[PDB]
Amino acid sequence: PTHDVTTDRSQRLTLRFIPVDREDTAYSYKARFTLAVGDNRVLDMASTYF
Amino acid sequence: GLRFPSKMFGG
Amino acid sequence: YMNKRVVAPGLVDCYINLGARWSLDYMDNVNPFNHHRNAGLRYRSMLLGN
Amino acid sequence: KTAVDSITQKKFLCDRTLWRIPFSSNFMSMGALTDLGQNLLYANSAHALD
Amino acid sequence: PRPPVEEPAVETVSPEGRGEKRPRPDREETLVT
Amino acid sequence: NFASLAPRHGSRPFMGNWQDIGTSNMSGG
Amino acid sequence: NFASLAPRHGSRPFMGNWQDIGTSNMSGG
Repeated sequence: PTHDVTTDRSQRLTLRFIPVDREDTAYSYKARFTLAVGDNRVLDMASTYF
Repeated sequence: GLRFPSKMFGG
Repeated sequence: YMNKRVVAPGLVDCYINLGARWSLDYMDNVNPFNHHRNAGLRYRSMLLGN
Repeated sequence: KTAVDSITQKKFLCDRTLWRIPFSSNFMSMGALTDLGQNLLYANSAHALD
Repeated sequence: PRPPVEEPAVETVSPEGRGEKRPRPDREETLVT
Repeated sequence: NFASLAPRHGSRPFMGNWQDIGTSNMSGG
Repeated sequence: NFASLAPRHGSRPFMGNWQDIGTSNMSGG
């Protein structure tokens, strides 16, 4: 199909998120992200990883 | 044009 | 050649046509833009360097 | 005739000014309220800046 | 501060005040913008 | 009316331009 | 009428002039 399936605009397939707040501990390590899904985009959380 | 006001000293 | 042709300073000395705004008749047919005060060529020579 | 081996150093000086990077989609001033400032990406969402 | 403008709304640049060749000096006749 | 507050160039009141009513200047905008 | 391509000064497009579309620039005339 050529219509209403895939956009014809600038849109990144894979994004790379820098941590907003890192927090190191002797026993654990905490990373805080802003997983921002932009306008007219859907994100399946199976595609997300660290 | 003809609507431009005339040059006078100080007005 | 042009460096070493010695010219008499009495031709154009500090009294030539005193009180006259007068280009020399010798210098009318000489190109005024072939001069080291040609401020464009002065700028274009230094725009590449020394 | 005895000019040394010379290398060109280039630089610029631009005083009195601010390095303007306009937040416009073509880097042009088409109005005081730019087209990306009116864009629905930046108007309906919160974005980090790094 | 702003170039001259006609109003047909749409907002149209007016050609008044532009420089021309004149046989008489243009400051004593018009305002040149 | 407020057109009798204007200087008369001829017999017509010299009204200012409608485009000079607001300011729009910013730092490159 | 391509007025959504013009920068809006206020609520109206700042369209150009009709007479500015050409050129007559020529050396001496």
